[PDB]
Amino acid sequence: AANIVLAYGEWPEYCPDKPTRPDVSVNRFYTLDSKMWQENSTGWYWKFPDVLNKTGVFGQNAQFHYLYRSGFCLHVQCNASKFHQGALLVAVIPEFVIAGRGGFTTTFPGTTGATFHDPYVLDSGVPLSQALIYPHQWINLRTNNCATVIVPYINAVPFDSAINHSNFGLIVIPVSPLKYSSGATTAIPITITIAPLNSEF
Amino acid sequence: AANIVLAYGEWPEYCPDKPTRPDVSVNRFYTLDSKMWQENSTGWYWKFPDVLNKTGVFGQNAQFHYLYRSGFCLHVQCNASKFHQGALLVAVIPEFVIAGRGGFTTTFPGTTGATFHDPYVLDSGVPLSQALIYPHQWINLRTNNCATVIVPYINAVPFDSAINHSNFGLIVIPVSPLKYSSGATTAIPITITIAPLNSEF
Amino acid sequence: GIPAELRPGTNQFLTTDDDTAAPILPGFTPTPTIHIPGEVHSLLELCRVETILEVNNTTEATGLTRLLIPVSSQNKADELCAAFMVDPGRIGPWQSTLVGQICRYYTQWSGSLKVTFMFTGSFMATGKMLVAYSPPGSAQPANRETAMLGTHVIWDFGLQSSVSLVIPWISNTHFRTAKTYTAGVVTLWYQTNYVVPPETPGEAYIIAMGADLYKFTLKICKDTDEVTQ
Amino acid sequence: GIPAELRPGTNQFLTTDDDTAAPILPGFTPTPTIHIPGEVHSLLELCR
Amino acid sequence: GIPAELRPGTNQFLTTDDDTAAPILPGFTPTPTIHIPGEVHSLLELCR
Amino acid sequence: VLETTINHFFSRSGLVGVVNLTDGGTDTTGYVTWDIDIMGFVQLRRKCEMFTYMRFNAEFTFVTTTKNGEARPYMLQYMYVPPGAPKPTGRDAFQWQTATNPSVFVKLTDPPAQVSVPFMSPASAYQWFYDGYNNMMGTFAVRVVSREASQLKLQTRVYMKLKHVRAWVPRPIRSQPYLLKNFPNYDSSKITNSARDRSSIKQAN
Amino acid sequence: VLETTINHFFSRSGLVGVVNLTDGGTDTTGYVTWDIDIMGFVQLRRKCEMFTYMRFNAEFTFVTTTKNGEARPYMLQYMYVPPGAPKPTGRDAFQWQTATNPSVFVKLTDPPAQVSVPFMSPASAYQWFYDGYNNMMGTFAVRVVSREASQLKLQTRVYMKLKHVRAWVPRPIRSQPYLLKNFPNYDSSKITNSARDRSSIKQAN
Repeated sequence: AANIVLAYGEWPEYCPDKPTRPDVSVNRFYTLDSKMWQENSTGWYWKFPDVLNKTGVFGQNAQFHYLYRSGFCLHVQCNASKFHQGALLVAVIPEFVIAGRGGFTTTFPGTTGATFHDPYVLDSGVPLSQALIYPHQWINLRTNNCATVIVPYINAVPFDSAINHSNFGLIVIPVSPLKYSSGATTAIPITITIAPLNSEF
Repeated sequence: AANIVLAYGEWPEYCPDKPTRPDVSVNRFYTLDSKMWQENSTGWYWKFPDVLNKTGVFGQNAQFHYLYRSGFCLHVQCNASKFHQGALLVAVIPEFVIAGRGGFTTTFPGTTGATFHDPYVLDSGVPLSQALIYPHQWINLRTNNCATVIVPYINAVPFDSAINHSNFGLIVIPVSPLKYSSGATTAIPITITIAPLNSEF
Repeated sequence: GIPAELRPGTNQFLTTDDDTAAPILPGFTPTPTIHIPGEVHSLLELCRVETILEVNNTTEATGLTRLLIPVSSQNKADELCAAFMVDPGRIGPWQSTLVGQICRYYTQWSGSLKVTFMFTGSFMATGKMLVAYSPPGSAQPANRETAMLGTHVIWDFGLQSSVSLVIPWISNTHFRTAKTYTAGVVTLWYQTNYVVPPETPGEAYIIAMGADLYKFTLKICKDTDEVTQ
Repeated sequence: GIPAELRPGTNQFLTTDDDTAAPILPGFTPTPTIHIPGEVHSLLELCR
Repeated sequence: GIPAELRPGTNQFLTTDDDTAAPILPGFTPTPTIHIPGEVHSLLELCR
Repeated sequence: VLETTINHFFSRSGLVGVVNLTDGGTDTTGYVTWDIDIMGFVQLRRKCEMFTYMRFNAEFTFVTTTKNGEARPYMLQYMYVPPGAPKPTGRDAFQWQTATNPSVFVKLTDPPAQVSVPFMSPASAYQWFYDGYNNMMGTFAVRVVSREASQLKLQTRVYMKLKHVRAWVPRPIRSQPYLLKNFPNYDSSKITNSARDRSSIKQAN
Repeated sequence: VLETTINHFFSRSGLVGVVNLTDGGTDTTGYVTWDIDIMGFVQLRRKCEMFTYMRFNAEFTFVTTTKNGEARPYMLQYMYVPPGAPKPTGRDAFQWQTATNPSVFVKLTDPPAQVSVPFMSPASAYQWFYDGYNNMMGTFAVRVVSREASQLKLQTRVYMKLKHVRAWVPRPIRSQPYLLKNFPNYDSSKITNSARDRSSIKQAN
C-alpha cells in the first residue's frame, strides 16, 4: 500500500548551481527508539536535522560542514491489534518553535524527542484544529497503520548550519485517545524512520 | 630575462594633434650615481623630470621649452652576492608630494635624490602597506636583482613646464633590511637608468 | 491649465533623491576631456589589488618591522610560526590593506580571498613551511598534525620563493543576523627547521599579502569608524 | 512653464491611495529571490 | 487631476535661468525685418 | 476575487507607531528615535504571523502635530539609519551629518513626507519564526533644525504601507493572547478557547 | 555590483558647510560669503584624496533657519561669484548687482533652493595633489533683500552632491590624522599605526 504526501508538492532536489553529495551509508534508513503510547498520553515531537546530530555517519557529516542541505523521507508505523481504537495526527511544521508557558532541551530534544504539555495549543500558542494546513497524514487504527511524508529542503537561504538551526519538526499528536478492552496490550508502539534525500555538506 | 611593468597598461605615445621630437643623443641611457645601501638605511626617492634638469642634452632641452612631454623607461639593478638577503620595493608615484613633519630640497632633490625620514608613512602621511596600488616591482635578492618599469606621460594637461612641476617620482624602499654574515661586502649598490621615451618640447 | 493635485512627498528635500538641478551657468562649455591613463570604474577594481598584511602588530614592533613575519633557525620542527584571523572588515592585521579599508565603507561583504606569501632569505637557505587554513567554527589548530588534517599547502622556500593560498569563502552575516563571530584562521607551521649554510645570517622574514578574488562583493554603503571629525 | 491649475484633493494624504514614494536608498539592489516552496497567491487557497 | 510632487528649486528666481515668460501683448506682430548690412554673429568676428 | 490576493491583503497604509518629540533645550533630549517594527501593534502582527516567510517594500508617511495641533513653519529632519549603523546620541550629535544615513528636510506646515524603504535583508526574505540561535529594517530619527533650541512639543504618527508582498509556508492563526513582543509566549494556566460554549451539543440555536 | 561604482560612491548629497548670517544693520556685516571647498569636513576629504584626478558637476542645496528656527516670509539672495571675480565687500555693495554673477531669489518660507555648478576648471580635471608651484570652483554669498536692515539671525546649511564623477590614478587611503587643510602634514613625533595590537603573533583571537 503506497500512499505518500509530498510536502507542498516539490520533490527534494540538489541545489541549483563544491559541496559533497555522499551516498554509501549516508543515505539509508535510520530507525529511532519506539514511543510507547498509552491512554493518558499527550504526544510527541522531533526536531530536524537535530535528531540526527549524533547518529551513524550522518551525525559525523552533520558535524563540521557548517553548510548543510538535504530533504527527507519520513515513514511512521503503528503496530496495533484490530481491537485497539484511536487516531494520530502526523504533521510537519517548518520552523517549529516551542514557546514558554509562563530551554535548549525544548528547542533541541535530541534523538528521543519530547512530549507536549498543552497539545491543544501545540505549545506554540496556536490552535491545533488548524494544524491541518501543514503537510500531514492521518493514522487511524481503523484503516491505515502507517503514514509517509516527503519533505523537500525548505529555507530562506540555500544553506545553513545544522547544529545551531533546526529547519522544521515532526509531530504525532493523538487526537482520539487510545481505547481498548481489558486484557489487550496496554501500550501501542510508534516507529519512526528517516531517510535523508539529496544531502549536501 | 625580460620582465617589464607597463604602468597602467599604456605605452608612451606622441601627443594626438609644432613641437620638436628630437632623438640623436636626446633619447639614450642616463645612469645616475649608485646608492650604497646598508643595514640601517631608510630608502630613497627621485623626482622626474627634475632629476634630469641638469644632464646631457636633455637638461638643455629641459631648459627653455616651457612646454614639455615625454615618457620614460626605468631600469633598476642591484649587485649582490648570493650570501646577501633582503628585498626592495620599487614603485612609481604620480604627483608624489612630500609633506612637512611638523622645502625646495624636499620637493626638488636633484640628481642625487633624497632619503625618507619615516618610510612607514612614506613621509606623505600614507601607509606603505598600500603602496602596491602603484605600478611597482619587487627586487628580492633571492630571485631577481633587477626591475624595469615603463611609465607613460601622465598629466591632466597635454603639456607643462618641466622646471616648476615634477610629474611623478620613483621610490626604492627596503622592506626587509639587508642582512649578511660578517666578511661580506657591507654595502650593496643600487644602479638607476633612465631612458626617455617620446620626448617633446 | 492642466488640472493637477499635489501629493504627499511634496516640498520635501531628500538628500539621496535623484533629480535635476537648474544649471546655474548655462551655455558654458567646460574643458573637454583628454585621455588620462588609469581610469577607475569601480572600487572592486581596487579591492583586487593585493597589499601587505601587517601581521606583526604588537606593542613591540614599531617601524616597518610590523610588516614582517619573523623566522629564524632557532625554531624547532612542528612548532607554530604565526597565525591570524581572516576578517577583512574587523580590527586586526587586515587594517593595513585596501580591502580592510574599503570594507569599512560597507556593512556587508562576501566572496573569496587570496593570501600570498613572499620569502626573503639568503639564496642558499632552504626549508619547508606549512600554510594551513582552518575554516570558521573551529579554533586554531593545536599542532601541525591537526593542521595537516585540513586545507593546507606544504611550501618549500628552497625551491619556490612565494606561495599563494586561497580562502574559499567568507561572509559577514550572522553577527548582524542574530542581532535581529569567528570566520577563518591561517597559520604558519615549521615543517622542517630553517636550514642554513655556513656564514650566512640564518634569520629571514615572510611578507604577507592579501587580496579579493573576482567573486568578492559588497553592499550597504556607510561611513568609516576610523576618521575622528 | 506649463500652465496648470490645482484641483480639490490637493495636499491630502489618503491612507488607501495607490501612488509612488521616492525611493530613499536608490541604486541599492536587494537580495535576489530564490525558490521557496509553498508560495501563496490568495487567501482562497487557504480557505479551501 | 494628475498627481504631482513639488521639488526643491521651486518658486525660485534664477537670474540666468532659461525659460519662457508669458507674452504680455499676444497677437501683436512686430515690424518684420529687412536686410541691414554688417550683421554680427559673434564677438570673435570683432576681435579679429 | 481581487480582494483575496495576498498583495491586496497587506495594502492599506495604517499607523505603525507614535513617538513624542519635545524641544526643551538641555532638559529634553530634543529628538526621538523609532526603531522600525511591524509587530508593535497586534492587528497586523497577527496577520504577519500567518506566514513563515515574507518579502516586500515599505512605504512610510509621517503625520506630525504640535500639542493642541496648530502648525507653524518649523523645519524638521527625518533621517534614516540603515541597519548596522549608529543612531544619533544627541540632538546636535554628529550622526545627523552622516551622508550615508539619508535624510529628508520638510517644513512642518507642508503635507506629510513619504519615503520608500526597499527590502533590506541579507537573506532572501524576512522570517518571524526562527528556531535556533531579528530582521532589522532600520530606524528613523527626528529633530528640529535650528541653531537655538525652539521650545516646542511634537508627536509624529508613522503610517506604513507594504508593497509587492510575497509570502510562503502559511501558519495557523494565533488563538491565544500575546504576552510579550518578539516571543510567542502564552499563559499556560489560563488558556482561551477557539469557540464559545453552548448549552448542549444536541441543540444548535 | 552597482553600489561599488565610483559614481554611486560619491553620490548622496551631504553637508559641506554652515555659515551664520545676521542682519544687525551697521554693527553686523549683514551678509556672508562661503568659498566652495570640498575638503572642509574630513569624511569626503579622505575619499577625494583616494584619487589623483577627478571630474564632476556639483549640485548644491541651501537649508536655512532663524535661530529657534521659525520661518517668516523674508526674501533672500544667493549669488554665485565665479572664479576670478570680486566678492561683495558689503551688504549693499555694487557686486550684488553684477549680472555676470548669477543670483537666485527665494522667499525664506519656500522649499530650499537647488543649483547645479558645472565643471569649472581650465585643466581637464581637478587635482588635489600638485607637486610644484588650488582648483577654485567659486563662492556663494547671501544677504536679505530689503531697503532697511531687518534684524534677523540666520544659519545656512550647504548640502552638496557630486554628479557624473570620473576618477584617475587611485591613491592609498590616509592613515594619519589631518593636521591642517590644504596640506598633507602629519605629526612626525606621534605616528598612528594602521592596525591595533595583540598579545602574541602566534595567537589569533
